[PDB]
Amino acid sequence: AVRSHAEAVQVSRTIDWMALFVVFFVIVGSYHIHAMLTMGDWDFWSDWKDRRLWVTVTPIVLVTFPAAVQSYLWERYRLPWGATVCVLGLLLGEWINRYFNFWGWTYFPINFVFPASLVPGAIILDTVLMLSGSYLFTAIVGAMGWGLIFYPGNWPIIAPLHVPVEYNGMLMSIADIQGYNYVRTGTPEYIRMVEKGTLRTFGKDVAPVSAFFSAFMSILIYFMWHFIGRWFSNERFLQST
Amino acid sequence: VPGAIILDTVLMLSGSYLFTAIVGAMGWGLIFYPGNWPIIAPLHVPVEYNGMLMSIADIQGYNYVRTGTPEYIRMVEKGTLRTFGKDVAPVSAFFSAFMSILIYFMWHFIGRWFSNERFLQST
Amino acid sequence: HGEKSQAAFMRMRTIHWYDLSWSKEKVKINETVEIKGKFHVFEGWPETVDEPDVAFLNVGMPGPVFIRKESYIGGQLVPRSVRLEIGKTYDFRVVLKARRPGDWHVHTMMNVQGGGPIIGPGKWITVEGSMSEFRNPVTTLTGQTVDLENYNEGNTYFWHAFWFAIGVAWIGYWSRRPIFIPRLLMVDAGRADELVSATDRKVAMGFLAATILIVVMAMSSANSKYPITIPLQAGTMRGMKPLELPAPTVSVKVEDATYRVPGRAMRMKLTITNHGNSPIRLGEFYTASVRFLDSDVYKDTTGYPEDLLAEDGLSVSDNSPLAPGETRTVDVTASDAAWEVYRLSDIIYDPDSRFAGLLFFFDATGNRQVVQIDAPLIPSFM
Amino acid sequence: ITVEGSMSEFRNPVTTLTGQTVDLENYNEGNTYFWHAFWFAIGVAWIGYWS
Amino acid sequence: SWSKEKVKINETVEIKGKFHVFEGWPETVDEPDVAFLNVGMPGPVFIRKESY
Amino acid sequence: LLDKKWLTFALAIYTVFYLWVRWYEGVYGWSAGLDSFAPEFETYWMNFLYTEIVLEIVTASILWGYLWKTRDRNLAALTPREELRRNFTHLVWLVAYAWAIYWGASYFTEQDGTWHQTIVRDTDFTPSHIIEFYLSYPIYIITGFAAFIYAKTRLPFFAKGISLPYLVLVVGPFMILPNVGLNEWGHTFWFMEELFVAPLHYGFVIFGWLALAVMGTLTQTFYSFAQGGLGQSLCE
Amino acid sequence: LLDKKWLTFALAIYTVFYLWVRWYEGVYGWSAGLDSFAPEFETYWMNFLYTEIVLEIVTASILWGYLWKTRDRNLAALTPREELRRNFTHLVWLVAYAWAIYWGASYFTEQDGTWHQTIVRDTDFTPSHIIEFYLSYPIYIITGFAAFIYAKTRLPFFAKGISLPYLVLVVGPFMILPNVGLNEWGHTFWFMEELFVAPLHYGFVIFGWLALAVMGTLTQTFYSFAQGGLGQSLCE
Ligand SMILES: CCCCCCCCCCCC(=O)OC[C@H](COP(=O)(O)OCC[N+](C)(C)C)OC(=O)CCCCCCCCCCC
Ligand SMILES: CCCCCCCCCCCC(=O)OC[C@H](COP(=O)(O)OCC[N+](C)(C)C)OC(=O)CCCCCCCCCCC
Ligand SMILES: CCCCCCCCCCCC(=O)OC[C@H](COP(=O)(O)OCC[N+](C)(C)C)OC(=O)CCCCCCCCCCC
Ligand SMILES: CCCCCCCCCCCC(=O)OC[C@H](COP(=O)(O)OCC[N+](C)(C)C)OC(=O)CCCCCCCCCCC
Ligand SMILES: CCCCCCCCCCCC(=O)OC[C@H](COP(=O)(O)OCC[N+](C)(C)C)OC(=O)CCCCCCCCCCC
Ligand SMILES: CCCCCCCCCCCC(=O)OC[C@H](COP(=O)(O)OCC[N+](C)(C)C)OC(=O)CCCCCCCCCCC
Ligand SMILES: CCCCCCCCCCCC(=O)OC[C@H](COP(=O)(O)OCC[N+](C)(C)C)OC(=O)CCCCCCCCCCC
Ligand SMILES: CCCCCCCCCCCC(=O)OC[C@H](COP(=O)(O)OCC[N+](C)(C)C)OC(=O)CCCCCCCCCCC
Ligand SMILES: CCCCCCCCCC(=O)OC[C@H](COP(=O)(O)OCC[N+](C)(C)C)OC(=O)CCCCCCCCC
Ligand SMILES: CCCCCCCCCC(=O)OC[C@H](COP(=O)(O)OCC[N+](C)(C)C)OC(=O)CCCCCCCCC
Ligand SMILES: CCCCCCCCCC(=O)OC[C@H](COP(=O)(O)OCC[N+](C)(C)C)OC(=O)CCCCCCCCC
Ligand SMILES: CCCCCCCCCC(=O)OC[C@H](COP(=O)(O)OCC[N+](C)(C)C)OC(=O)CCCCCCCCC
Ligand SMILES: CCCCCC(=O)OC[C@H](COP(=O)(O)OCC[N+](C)(C)C)OC(=O)CCCCC
Ligand SMILES: CCCCCC(=O)OC[C@H](COP(=O)(O)OCC[N+](C)(C)C)OC(=O)CCCCC
Ligand SMILES: CCCCCC(=O)OC[C@H](COP(=O)(O)OCC[N+](C)(C)C)OC(=O)CCCCC
Ligand SMILES: CCCCCC(=O)OC[C@H](COP(=O)(O)OCC[N+](C)(C)C)OC(=O)CCCCC
Ligand SMILES: CCCCCCCCCC
Ligand SMILES: CCCCCCCCCC
Ligand SMILES: [Cu+2]
Ligand SMILES: [Cu+2]
Ligand SMILES: [Cu+2]
Repeated sequence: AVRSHAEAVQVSRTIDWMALFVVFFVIVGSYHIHAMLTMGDWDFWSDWKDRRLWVTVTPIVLVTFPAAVQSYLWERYRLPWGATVCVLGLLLGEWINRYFNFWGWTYFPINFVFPASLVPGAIILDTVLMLSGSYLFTAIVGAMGWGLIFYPGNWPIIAPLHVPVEYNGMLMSIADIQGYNYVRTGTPEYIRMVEKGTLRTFGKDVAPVSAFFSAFMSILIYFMWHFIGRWFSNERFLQST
Repeated sequence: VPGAIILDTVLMLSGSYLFTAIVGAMGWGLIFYPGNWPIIAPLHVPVEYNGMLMSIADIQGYNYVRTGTPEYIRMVEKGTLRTFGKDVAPVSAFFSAFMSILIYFMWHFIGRWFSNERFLQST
Repeated sequence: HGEKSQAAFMRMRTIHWYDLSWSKEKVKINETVEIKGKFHVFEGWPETVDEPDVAFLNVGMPGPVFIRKESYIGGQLVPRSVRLEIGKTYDFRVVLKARRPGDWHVHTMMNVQGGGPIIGPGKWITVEGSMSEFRNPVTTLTGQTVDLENYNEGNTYFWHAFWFAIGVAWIGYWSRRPIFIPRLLMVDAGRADELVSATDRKVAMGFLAATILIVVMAMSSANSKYPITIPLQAGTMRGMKPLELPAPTVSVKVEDATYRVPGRAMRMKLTITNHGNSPIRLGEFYTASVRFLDSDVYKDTTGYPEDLLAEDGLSVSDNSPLAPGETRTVDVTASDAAWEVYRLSDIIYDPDSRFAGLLFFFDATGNRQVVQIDAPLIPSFM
Repeated sequence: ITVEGSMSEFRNPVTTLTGQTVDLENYNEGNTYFWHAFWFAIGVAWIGYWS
Repeated sequence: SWSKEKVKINETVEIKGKFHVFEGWPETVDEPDVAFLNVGMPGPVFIRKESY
Repeated sequence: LLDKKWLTFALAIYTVFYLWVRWYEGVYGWSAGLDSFAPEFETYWMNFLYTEIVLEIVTASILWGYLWKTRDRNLAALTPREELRRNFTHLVWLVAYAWAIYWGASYFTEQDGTWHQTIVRDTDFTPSHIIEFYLSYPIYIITGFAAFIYAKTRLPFFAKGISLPYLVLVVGPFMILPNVGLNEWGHTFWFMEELFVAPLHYGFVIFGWLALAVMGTLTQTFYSFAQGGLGQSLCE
Repeated sequence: LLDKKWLTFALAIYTVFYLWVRWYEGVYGWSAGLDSFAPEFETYWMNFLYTEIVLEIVTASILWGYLWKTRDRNLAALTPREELRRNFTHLVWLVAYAWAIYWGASYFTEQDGTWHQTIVRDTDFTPSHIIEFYLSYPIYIITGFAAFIYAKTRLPFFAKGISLPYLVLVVGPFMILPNVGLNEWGHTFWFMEELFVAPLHYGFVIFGWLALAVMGTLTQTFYSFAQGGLGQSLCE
């Protein structure tokens, strides 16, 4: 067994660090695959960071892993940082690839290929779960906040890129000029799923409407992925594959 | 039959249903086109038919009129700008093998349910 | 560079690039190189390619070794997707500014919404200098000049590092105490209700309130600075002005076209009828970025890429001048190593063995006529 | 449109680019039958071995 | 043009004019392959007798 | 002794090998790696593909066979101290699996995103995919299978049955590799675009979700750790 | 006696009747059966439809009612030998059901495929469908219901409850008949084509899957066979 209380504590600390590494990097891999293949196109390009599709899609598809990891970590250890660890791992993987591949391998500028910020939503999700331990309350209120705070959380970063520029006779934002100048041979302009206007776009409502739709869909996706993570937390054994 | 034989032998050997769903279904998907090539290969001999290039199968479809089956209904390879090199058959075969893994996994449990032996007290 | 992989018939019948020109072959960092030319949208557009209702004038290149300063279709700038009409000819112009040193193969390409990339001829352009000398200045409507290479980079780094630090602080605050096994055992063995106690709830309330307040304050501050912002400018642009080409005075009818398998030559029999009032002579056959030239009739002086240029690759059985009103049938052979290098011979693998191309006819004075030909391409084995 | 004669007299010859003339009525029929019968026999042999 | 500015119940008012479909039709709007000539009004305060 | 310096090697081997791989693809990305029909593409990337596939098959066979042959027959007469040592070794295996999963499913997957967004897709065997689909994915598959086999053959907790969360954690991410068939099919037939969020990529997404079974796997390893040498201290 | 020659009749009646039906549709397929508004179409196919529907309703009523009226009241005092005899009779019923299912769901269904691929669909009541939707499908439905009722009323194993696999095996393939509404709706409103793999046909597919309940049904009949006269020999 273990020699004494002290050796047991040291063993528990070593296990803590190693298991934290395992959880963090398995989450990084899986969450990054999911994110980059469900929101990566918007996350890649400043001229894709629009008010309709980026704001709508990103929180919805990104609340998945935080919900599952929360349903496991909070329930089994009372550790209220499942959402934060998921978001931090995603941001770390994204930034490593942006810096060493998007800017390292190819030479796209960082101010063009920066990722979106998600920590505010993760913090809301985690604190709303720890306080008021109800998973239903989290899925309703915290996921609402996660969806709603996405665009305001990223506005300090992207706002300077939205300064209007008179570019060769046409009006373009700085992000538009970045996308125009830094040629993406594989990514033509029409692939861009961004706000283009509609006849039913009333007033100045594009960003808030998208944010509220994302918050509602985030409630739904959090509810589903809480139970998905519950299943993934099972400890069953099989007698035969 | 070649795919069926692979699926059956890979199950009897290595009794694992998971191993069957992964390896045997892979083989079932992959061996389909090579298994049928000896039959359809003679129908793919090129023919110069009234100024246009046509395979023998194309001429069969043209000649033997299917009133209810016009040519455009044909869901066949027509070429894309992202069709790189000579990859159409192998790419399709590997996609079919992966999807066969998935469908086998689902239908194993579907068959389990259909093999249930329950009784009902009332419809 | 991504061509030689696409289907030969698809490369033959989508878009024909001609009159291509390059302002420079070798440039310094920050120097501009301009690519001009015309492209014709083929009438027999393949059904597997969506019609070019939404098309983007792009540049084929290994990442931003150049930046696209400007691009024009007709005479107007096209930073967005554009609508093209099948059968129309458009003139284009792309201005590139050198950014990264090296030898780069620059293609003019057209991306079509539901068909994928249509890559035109590529030319090797040498860039010399240092990437550190590259500047991309723009002047905003708010009266400030910024360099797009590093503008907003510090702000982006700062905000991302700040939020990452907040998350790491949360995790570390909870990670000071033992993490996994003792907490799991406490939760399992009896009610836990001991690993989360004040001031843990107070710290969480502080974290939540600070997060919301900081987001609100940062948004307000980023609104006071940069008070003038516009959304991303997007949307397909209609009304591209096509070229007003005169009707050709040469009519060509293709009677059978064959290519040997294997081989590097394509043979076709053409019935050419010369209208107008000048003797014509066949000078060029362009099929897919490959120009087969009859050297006795026309010579290329625009610096066309050598691997795509067959100076004497076009042989006409009777290339004597064709008097006006006269109709004659000749055997035309287009032979060059490019036919196999660019895998034009791999049309035997294609499910649609039809070719298309452009014939260029020249009179004595030097003025030229462009006629388009398309026909089934029959392989020959014996 | 009235057709007279016998279906047994019908011929549908085509000449391939490989230099052979075949009748589309029965070309490859024997090969098709052979391969299908062979694979069916293999499957039946498997089942009967277990049966 | 409007035939009348002030009408009685059961009285007819006729609206005439021309419309030009802009060449630079925005891509977010589907092409007017299926279009309906309608009247903007707060419910059936008028009935549409005819439209041409 | 307990936790030894095998963890240092586990981190360092992946780190060094993948840093060298990144250097290799930085040197030969363009210039022998852009034109898939060019002769130097064959000697710098097709040869890489062949060598890496052969070495992966050989290494997987050798490692899995050795782990299965050296399996502990007398698991009943295993002392708690040796059980704790083996639990730490299994945790090192899980650390190696997590590191390999990171390198495969985050780094080289998004790296292939950038590559395919900046160049024209030229083949099914581009330099980026050679490194992602056929090197990093097989490497993490081998590591995960090895960790599963080690748990099953040395840990009595993971013996006497196949752990469902471990099986999911090991096989789901493996299914991403045959899913490449959907990727190639969905890039050549479906979606003449380079949209990274296209439904042709949802095969990676769905089977990337199965890595969430690491949660059940890790609570199982925690219970295996806390069998005889659970303390005391812990809950005392 | 045990298994008697009712099995021969069970095979032969379906074989002979359907061979005659095939001869009839070969003779009157074209030439009174191509034009649905022609007068001879009414006397050769609409009359066929009317007669077959009336006869199917009458036969179903008579057969099911007789089987239910002659149901065994004193199932407790049934000897194992008579139970074995009744199990063999039920197996003959299942053989007849399998034969009818073959004829309905394979022969005439693909035969309707060929017909609808070679001619222009002219009505909802074409000769092919008259034989497939309204003859072969009702025939196998009647046979399946009769087999289910016989099991429930003569076999103590299948009494005292409704067997779920048997109910699925009997009712699912029945649901293919009301599914014809989707077929006609999906051919006239959806899909102006003759694609046999069109989603308008997935109603037949889904309810054709329910015939897989024959596996549970057959293990139930095996257990019913092996109740008292299970052996010995079997496992001895
Ligand atoms: C503290 C208690 C009192 C306040 C309560 C909130 C009332 C609304 C405030 C509007 C402020 C504003 O700015 O208007 C809204 C702005 C537009 O503004 P505008 O362009 O100036 O339009 C001027 C013309 N109007 C006056 C007619 C607007 O965007 C929007 O359309 C946002 C639309 C969001 C739709 C989805 C909401 C889902 C809610 C879910 C709840 C669980
Ligand atoms: C626990 C939950 C915390 C939520 C914190 C919310 C911070 C407030 C942000 C102000 C929004 C704004 O200022 O206006 C809306 C702007 C969009 O502006 P734009 O179209 O980009 O215009 C560009 C010009 N700018 C720079 C001036 C904007 O941002 C958004 O679309 C996000 C809208 C979400 C706000 C919903 C809050 C309603 C209360 C929630 C009730 C249940
Ligand atoms: C359970 C639900 C509780 C509701 C609580 C609402 C508190 C609002 C706090 C102030 C937000 C603000 O002022 O900002 C809202 C911004 C305004 O955006 P803007 O005008 O485009 O630009 C920015 C202009 N500023 C800088 C002056 C703000 O975004 C929106 O358009 C969203 C407004 C619609 C909200 C609909 C909520 C319906 C609730 C129904 C309850 C029965
Ligand atoms: C024994 C160990 C070593 C060998 C291992 C295999 C390496 C690849 C061999 C290629 C042979 C060949 O023929 O190439 C492949 C041929 C094309 O060939 P081509 O037209 O000549 O193109 C010449 C130009 N290249 C050299 C750039 C190719 O089709 C294909 O694109 C097939 C693509 C399949 C995609 C889906 C695969 C999913 C795998 C799932 C795994 C679980
Ligand atoms: C247990 C599993 C058993 C699998 C047996 C496979 C038999 C090999 C067939 C050779 C294929 C061929 O020869 O090339 C590919 C051809 C396609 O050619 P085509 O485009 O029609 O060209 C027409 C001209 N022909 C006639 C010359 C072809 O066939 C296929 O697309 C099927 C590809 C599947 C092969 C995958 C095998 C890879 C190993 C599996 C690893 C996990
Ligand atoms: C889970 C089991 C995984 C199995 C697969 C492993 C793949 C290994 C790489 C394949 C290389 C190939 O195939 O290419 C062979 C290359 C081709 O380069 P070259 O033209 O000779 O140029 C000169 C060589 N440079 C460009 C590398 C300088 O040359 C070689 O011989 C060298 C390959 C060295 C690989 C071993 C070092 C790895 C980093 C150190 C920490 C481990
Ligand atoms: C778990 C995975 C194990 C992999 C084992 C692979 C063994 C290959 C056996 C030879 C097949 C052959 O030679 O045939 C493959 C044929 C070639 O087709 P072709 O060039 O069009 O024409 C026919 C030309 N012949 C007649 C010369 C063959 O089909 C293909 O294109 C498929 C090739 C891509 C396979 C990708 C596998 C990736 C594995 C990754 C492992 C980490
Ligand atoms: C599960 C319960 C199923 C119930 C439905 C059964 C349908 C029976 C057929 C309907 C016929 C109809 O409706 O047509 C009536 C037909 C119309 O042909 P005709 O113009 O008189 O030409 C002359 C008749 N020939 C063309 C048949 C030669 O004539 C008849 O009287 C003859 C019908 C004979 C049916 C009985 C023989 C069946 C094969 C022997 C093994 C059983
Ligand atoms: C009818 C729906 C209206 C909203 C109520 C939903 C909350 C239900 C959550 C629940 O089931 O109870 C969990 C805890 C129990 O803690 P208690 O020991 O009851 O603490 C009571 C003292 N307190 C007011 C400071 C909380 O109690 C809490 O969850 C926190 C209660 C305080 C409300 C505000 C917390 C949420 C902050 C965003
Ligand atoms: C993409 C969808 C996510 C996959 C999750 C599905 C898991 C389904 C559960 C399962 O696999 O059941 C196992 C049974 C075999 O049972 P046994 O081997 O008898 O185990 C006894 C205990 N048990 C019955 C509770 C399992 O059924 C079997 O026949 C064995 C098959 C086991 C395969 C599960 C591995 C899944 C890896 C992808
Ligand atoms: C980690 C994953 C790597 C692949 C291994 C998956 C196979 C697992 C299947 C399984 O659960 O075990 C079932 C049988 C058990 O039979 P055993 O009695 O263990 O036979 C051992 C002797 N043998 C090597 C000839 C088999 O053993 C077998 O299934 C057969 C084992 C031999 C491997 C090759 C069989 C497959 C042929 C295509
Ligand atoms: C297309 C989808 C495939 C169909 C498979 C679905 C089968 C669902 C299972 C089911 O039917 O449950 C029966 C219960 C009635 O229960 P009871 O009649 O009380 O039987 C007692 C034992 N039992 C509760 C386990 C059944 O629920 C009921 O109320 C009776 C309804 C039974 C209908 C099942 C027949 C399905 C034929 C299509
Ligand atoms: C946790 C993942 C770390 C990924 C770092 C990476 O990709 O490094 C490659 C990149 C390459 O850029 P650079 O350092 O300038 O060296 C260029 C060499 N090539 C072109 C071969 C990559 O930078 C380094 O090598 C820094 C070493 C970090 C050690 C953890
Ligand atoms: C879980 C959500 C899945 C939604 C699928 C989707 O977005 O598909 C878009 C695509 C519409 O094609 P589009 O985006 O216009 O593709 C343009 C590029 N091409 C024409 C080359 C495919 O629709 C389909 O072809 C059917 C997808 C079936 C999913 C199981
Ligand atoms: C296991 C299903 C057997 C189906 C056989 C069939 O459809 O037979 C009709 C067909 C009709 O062709 P043929 O024999 O030439 O006689 C033509 C008569 N009509 C046109 C009425 C079908 O051939 C026979 O009658 C052969 C007898 C096989 C007995 C199992
Ligand atoms: C389980 C897969 C179901 C996929 C459905 C499908 O393939 O539908 C094709 C069809 C596309 O129509 P299309 O194939 O172009 O039909 C051409 C012929 N017309 C225009 C007469 C219908 O889409 C729809 O109309 C929606 C189908 C809903 C399924 C629940
Ligand atoms: C769509 C979410 C369904 C999640 C499945 C969870 C099943 C738990 C059974 C124990
Ligand atoms: C999609 C496959 C689901 C199969 C259902 C099986 C349920 C078994 C419960 C006993
Ligand atoms: Cu190039
Ligand atoms: Cu043209
Ligand atoms: Cu107008």
